[PDB]
Amino acid sequence: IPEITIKISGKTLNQFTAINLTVNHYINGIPSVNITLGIAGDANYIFDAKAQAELANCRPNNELIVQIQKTILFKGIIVRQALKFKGQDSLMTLTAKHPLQKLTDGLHSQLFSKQSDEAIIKKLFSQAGIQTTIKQAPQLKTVHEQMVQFRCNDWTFLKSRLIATNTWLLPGNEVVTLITPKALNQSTVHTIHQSTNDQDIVLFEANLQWDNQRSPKTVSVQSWDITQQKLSQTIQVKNSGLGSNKLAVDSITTLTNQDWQWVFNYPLDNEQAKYLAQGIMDNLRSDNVSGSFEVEGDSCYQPGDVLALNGFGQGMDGQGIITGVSQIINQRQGWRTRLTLGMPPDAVPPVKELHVGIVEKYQPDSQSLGRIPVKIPALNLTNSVLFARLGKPYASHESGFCFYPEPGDEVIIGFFECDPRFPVILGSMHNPKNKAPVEPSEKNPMKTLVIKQGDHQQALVFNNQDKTVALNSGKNTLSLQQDKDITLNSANNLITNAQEIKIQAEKSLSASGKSGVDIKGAKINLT
Amino acid sequence: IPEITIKISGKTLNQFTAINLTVNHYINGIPSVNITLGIAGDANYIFDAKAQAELANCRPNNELIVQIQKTILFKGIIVRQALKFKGQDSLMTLTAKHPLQKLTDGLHSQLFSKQSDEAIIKKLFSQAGIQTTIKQAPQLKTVHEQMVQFRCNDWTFLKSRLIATNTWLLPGNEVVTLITPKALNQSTVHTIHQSTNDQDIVLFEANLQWDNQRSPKTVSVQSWDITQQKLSQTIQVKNSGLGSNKLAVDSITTLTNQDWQWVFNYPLDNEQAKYLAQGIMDNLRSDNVSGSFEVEGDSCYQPGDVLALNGFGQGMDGQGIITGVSQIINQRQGWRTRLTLGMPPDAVPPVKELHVGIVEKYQPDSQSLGRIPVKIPALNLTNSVLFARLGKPYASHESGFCFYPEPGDEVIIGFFECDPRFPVILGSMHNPKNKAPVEPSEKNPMKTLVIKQGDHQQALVFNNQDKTVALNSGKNTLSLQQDKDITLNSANNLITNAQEIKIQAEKSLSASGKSGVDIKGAKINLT
Amino acid sequence: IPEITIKISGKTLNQFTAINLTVNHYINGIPSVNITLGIAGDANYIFDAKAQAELANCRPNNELIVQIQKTILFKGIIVRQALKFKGQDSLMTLTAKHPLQKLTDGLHSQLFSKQSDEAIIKKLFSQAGIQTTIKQAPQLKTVHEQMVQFRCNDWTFLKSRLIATNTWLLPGNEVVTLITPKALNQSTVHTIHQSTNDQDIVLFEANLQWDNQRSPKTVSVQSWDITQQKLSQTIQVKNSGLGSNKLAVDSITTLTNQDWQWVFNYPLDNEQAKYLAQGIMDNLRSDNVSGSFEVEGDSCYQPGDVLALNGFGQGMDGQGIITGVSQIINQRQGWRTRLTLGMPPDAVPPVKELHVGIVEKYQPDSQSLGRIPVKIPALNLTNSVLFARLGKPYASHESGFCFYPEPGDEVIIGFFECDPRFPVILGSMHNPKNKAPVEPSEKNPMKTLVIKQGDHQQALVFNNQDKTVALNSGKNTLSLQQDKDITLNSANNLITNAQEIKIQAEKSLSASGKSGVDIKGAKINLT
Amino acid sequence: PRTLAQEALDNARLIEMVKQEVLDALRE
Amino acid sequence: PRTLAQEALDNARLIEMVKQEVLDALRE
Amino acid sequence: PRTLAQEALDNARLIEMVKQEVLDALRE
Repeated sequence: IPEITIKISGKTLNQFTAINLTVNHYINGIPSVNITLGIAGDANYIFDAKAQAELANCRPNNELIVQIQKTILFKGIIVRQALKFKGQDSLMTLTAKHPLQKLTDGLHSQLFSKQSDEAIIKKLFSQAGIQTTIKQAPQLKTVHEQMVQFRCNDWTFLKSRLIATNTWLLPGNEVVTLITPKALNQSTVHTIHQSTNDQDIVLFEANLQWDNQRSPKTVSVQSWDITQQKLSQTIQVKNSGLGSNKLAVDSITTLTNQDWQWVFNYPLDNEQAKYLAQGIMDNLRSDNVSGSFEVEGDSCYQPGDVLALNGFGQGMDGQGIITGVSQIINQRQGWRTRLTLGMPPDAVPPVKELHVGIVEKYQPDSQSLGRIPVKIPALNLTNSVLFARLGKPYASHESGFCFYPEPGDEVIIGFFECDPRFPVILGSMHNPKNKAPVEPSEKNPMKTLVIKQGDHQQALVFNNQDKTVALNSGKNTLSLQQDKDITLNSANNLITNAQEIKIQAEKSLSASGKSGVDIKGAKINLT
Repeated sequence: IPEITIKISGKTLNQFTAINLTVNHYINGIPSVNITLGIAGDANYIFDAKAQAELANCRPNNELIVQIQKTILFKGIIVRQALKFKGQDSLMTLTAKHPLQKLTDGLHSQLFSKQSDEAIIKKLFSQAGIQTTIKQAPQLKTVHEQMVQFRCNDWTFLKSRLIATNTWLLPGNEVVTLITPKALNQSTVHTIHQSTNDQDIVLFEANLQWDNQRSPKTVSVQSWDITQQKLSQTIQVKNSGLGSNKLAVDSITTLTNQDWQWVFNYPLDNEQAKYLAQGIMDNLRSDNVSGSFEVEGDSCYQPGDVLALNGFGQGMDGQGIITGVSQIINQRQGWRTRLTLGMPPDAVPPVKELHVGIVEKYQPDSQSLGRIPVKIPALNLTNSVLFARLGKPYASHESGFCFYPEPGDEVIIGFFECDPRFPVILGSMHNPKNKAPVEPSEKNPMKTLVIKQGDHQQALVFNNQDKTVALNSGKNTLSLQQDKDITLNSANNLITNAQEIKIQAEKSLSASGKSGVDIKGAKINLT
Repeated sequence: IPEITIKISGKTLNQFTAINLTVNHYINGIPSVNITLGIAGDANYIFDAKAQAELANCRPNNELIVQIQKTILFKGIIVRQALKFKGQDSLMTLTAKHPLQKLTDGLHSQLFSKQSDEAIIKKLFSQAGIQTTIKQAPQLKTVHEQMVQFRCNDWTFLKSRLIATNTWLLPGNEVVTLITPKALNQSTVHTIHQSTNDQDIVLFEANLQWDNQRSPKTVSVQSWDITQQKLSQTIQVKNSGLGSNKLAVDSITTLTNQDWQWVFNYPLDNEQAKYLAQGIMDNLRSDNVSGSFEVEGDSCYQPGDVLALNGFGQGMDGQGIITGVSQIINQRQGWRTRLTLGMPPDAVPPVKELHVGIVEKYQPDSQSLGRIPVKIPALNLTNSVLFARLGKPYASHESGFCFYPEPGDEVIIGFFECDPRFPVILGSMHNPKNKAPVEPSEKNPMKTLVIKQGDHQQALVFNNQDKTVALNSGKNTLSLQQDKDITLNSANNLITNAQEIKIQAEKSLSASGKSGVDIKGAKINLT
Repeated sequence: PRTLAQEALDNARLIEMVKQEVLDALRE
Repeated sequence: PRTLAQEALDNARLIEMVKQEVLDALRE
Repeated sequence: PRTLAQEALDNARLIEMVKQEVLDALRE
């Protein structure tokens, strides 16, 4: 066992000695370290001044580094400090985590417009101050018209995007790497031989497991095509491509030949659906082959490496991706390293509610779907807007109730598939700032459809009180009253044009004019 | 302990010997078996060719049969195979499950129309290839107008229907039985006597438990009656009827006399509500009395049998339904059997989203509720349709905004109580295939209500730009303009009929006619 | 260890002797006791008549009291009775809980109108029969216009209101106390000294823990202001104020300086938002400092007291609130008491569905927001009503589709943020009691908007069959037909008033009158 | 640690400490 | 309780009881 | 297995096993 150094906030401890140590690294996880400390040889009392001063310096948020020679086993910040007292015996335990832990803090909502997944992910890491690289993941270059994070922390949002874009996260101590899962088969290989010489890898305890309780034969992804009004082309995924030989996850025979089908209610292009389908398949098939191998401690092992079993027979030979590396340090067993195969199963965090919205100023729709720009107070606080479809009481080809809301109107916002990226307007409501032309009343006599912008007023009015239905544009009006006359009042001229006119009265016709009645024509035949 | 034979894929193992064995059978569960294997007496090396060939033959999806003489303890398929290596020691563990495991594979959506619960359940088992029988369950003959399974496997759907129809599942090794829980009190009885002779059942260790933390006194189910516009008749359930004497679940005194009330927002007839209420009550009261009894191993015990305790006193005498049977084989204890009383608590898998739909061709509504047949791409892919009630901006007795959507329109689909069997239409939308008559614009000048098929158009138009409201049917039109005239243009004749006509003008009346003005009447009095 | 007396249903047991005992009291919890019983010295057989008689008297719902001298350690009701048999050995275990357990029974929905939180909480306790007091909690005097409990028991509803109003529950054996968490710093103090005399508190085993994985730096609460159509003033909370010195929860450094933001879609006044924000912060920061201290058994310890550590050094000195007290009695260790610091993290139980409703008789809106009173069958069964906002196809300032529903109509009810207190109407539907004027048909020829209310009928009709659009109020009608004439029929007089009238015909003008044509005027110029 | 009464003591102590750690990990 | 076969027996027995108690508390 | 240092080691081995089996059972 080589020299172990532990530097807390830049300095090594003087009163406490590290008793036990364990470091964990995993794919799609936040690496952690557990250190057990104590005072050795009765050098100092636990409640003395020096011991307590050291105690206050090990509090959470302090930086912790575990290093062997130059190699850095772990770098992070302390999140948990615990003490145990039992009689005269005392013990201190420290828990520290990777700087990726900072992505779990916070709860907010924000919107990303016309940004790619690479741009969004790089922004999230920069807030936490984490360097990142992308390897063999061209799928992150696609641009999203609107991407919404709703009432969740950055870690949950990132994990959703990794599964949707079929990407895995390798948490390096200095650089975090995003890579396609299938590209990891070409990484460096550590081989274990059954018939071995004296300088190979020593294997102490091993575990292997083949399972098929969560292995789908195929995954089908289908989406609703708004432009074509049809379901898009179905996309099928039949393999994962992880591992090889008897350790390949694809060598497991499934329970049934059934298909797992997703039929989304929102548009989704073919390229994104293929990546989503592959991500779903890899999520379920990751743990078909799993196990743990315990070998002599060494710092060259990293998650994402390939572990190969050679010479163990036809039932065990193969290769697999190391999804996790654990280092263990204690007096009884020295330095030991544990390698893990497989991964337990895990698109956008969902809304569940109905939201209010304000119709924004007119903007042209990029996709020409006729959507309306709205601002949702909950989903964002910036100046960017969302495009939402409009629901109408009646709508068909070249017909319908087309009354587009004005800017500043208050609307009810619903979402398709509870996805914040696909809002829909279900109706508009009146508020003390947009007064309703008619207030609710005991008798509810008047129903109408008004348009009044300033002094202009065009309306169609149904009145139960006097049994009338009327059309009026300002002062000009046309009224029809039950059990009464049809009244046609105009504040200006009255022009009627037709090929033929047949005015007939059962009692009398009484024309009039205060300054003349001019009856033109070519044959005025009275009778 | 009698002879134990284990046949994997039809043949018995030659290199591995069964060290330990445990078989579990439970009501409403998938029976499983755990077998521990190993190489005995250093007969062969674990990594030899023969050992590895046997290892590859024990991979998942292989058939496994455990048999005593002729009796088949278990028949199923291997789901998990595990190895453990520690130094020179090695061990294999196999986990196999009942053919009912095949129901848990898959994820799809489908609709059942005019099929009974017996028909649907028999179909699900047939796909997995499982024989089934029904005993004393007449409630499964009722026919459902539309039954929807949404994004779930067959096992989850079956479990929801089993609770809803108040039925239990007995997982036999060859035949799966569905039976009403109360009918199990008449099954075969195995009696345990405190004062016993030397040929009775030997009891090694026993368990008993009486609890009331989840025991409701009554369960009330009420539903919304669409035809009567009232809540239906409330249905109360006060007993379960399971067990007898001191082991009866009904002998447990409840905490409070309160009632547990369900008020569904969708119609539900009285017969189905009674079975649902009873199923809810039996679900909560199943675990009021629970325990485990360990007896000498015997294969005549089956789940669903009645276990009776006699002579144990006034605090334990009673009967109960054996909800689970476990067989344990090991060298230290031989063959032992464990019986279980009670069951831990568990209607339709729920939707949560908003869906899009296409209005289908007209079909007459069976219930005469005026519902509209729509096709939902997500809920099904077949040619069958769903009936959804229609929402309108205004609707009352013999009045309302009645604009029924045309076939092929795109509508927003919501669900009552998140139940896929009760969709509702919240509005229609315009798509690039059903063009909107008016596109959104910067000024939004025109609002209209158009009906246009082919060359024929009827509309009511509000125009802000020129302050006009107009009615037009083709070329004939009637326009009212603010600060201007009331214009009445016709492309054909103009007919006005009334008892009396009073045309009055404040400036002048100028009639005209290009081929004559015929003024009929009986008294033409000019002045 | 002093004398322990155990009275079950008022009397002490004669056959069973208490082997073990453990009593737990916690803040915001239901206190419980676990007692292990057995027959001592082979005094009686377990299956004898006397032993079984006591067995039947220990059944659940029986009252159990644990008392030391006069002090009552515990008073409650037995909820679980368990028996253990293994050969000749037998053992009984009893679990009893505080009378607050009765709040967990039941499942119903009810509405509270114009009642304060104190009134609602006091009502819930009275049903279970529990005395209650309120200390330093003025925030419970605020009155809620409508408070809804939806399909949950009283315990779940109470816990939601405690967090929303920032209140903690102290479960006394006789009186339940509700108090603001910050007010507990002034309670009685039990001090532990490192340098101690021989009459102080003896500390056997201790635990301490500082964590920052769930510690927000700030909490922001913002709400939608309906009257102002803006987000309300943001409210920030930066401290909890619990504890002092090194045991203060505020002394923990957070991971990041980010803010946790809630933006509700429903109105919420400034006072209620401040209490809700404080309750959220205290919920997350309660477990920043946690631990357990084991001391000599004493009954003066109560949850809510302050525990102070003095003289232990600069890393441990401070004060904290005792969130839980556990009493342990056994032969090996005598009487011991364990004190707990900190609390694991836990507004309104949410709706998830779409609900039907009936529009009620007109009532004036108190807030003058124009809401409509509706009755929701699921949410309540009483005569009280709920006020819901109305959604319209078009709505703006002084304009919109204003057709308020009549009393008795059936409407679709949605909820803002899934909160039962904020319903909204999404549309009205037709039922076999309010017949639709037009039934769906194969051709769908007619669309209309009728306001028929008996014999009175006013409508605007679009007819595709004869290609007409018409306005009619009773018998008076005005019809426009494509490729045909404009017909204007009246059952009474016909009055047209205008400044100028210009009747022009391209073929002929044929006026008529059955009893005279009176052409008045001042200059009748024919030509 | 052989008869029923003591086995309840030892296992309950193990249950309490196991439950606390598992609950913390699940909520983490 | 030293080789793999016996260890699986004792560990499984402890697992079954732990799982039952943890499940009961989680549902409480 | 008597003082604090060793008790933490033995228990942590048991916790790791218990969590793995319970998590598998819960996800099943």
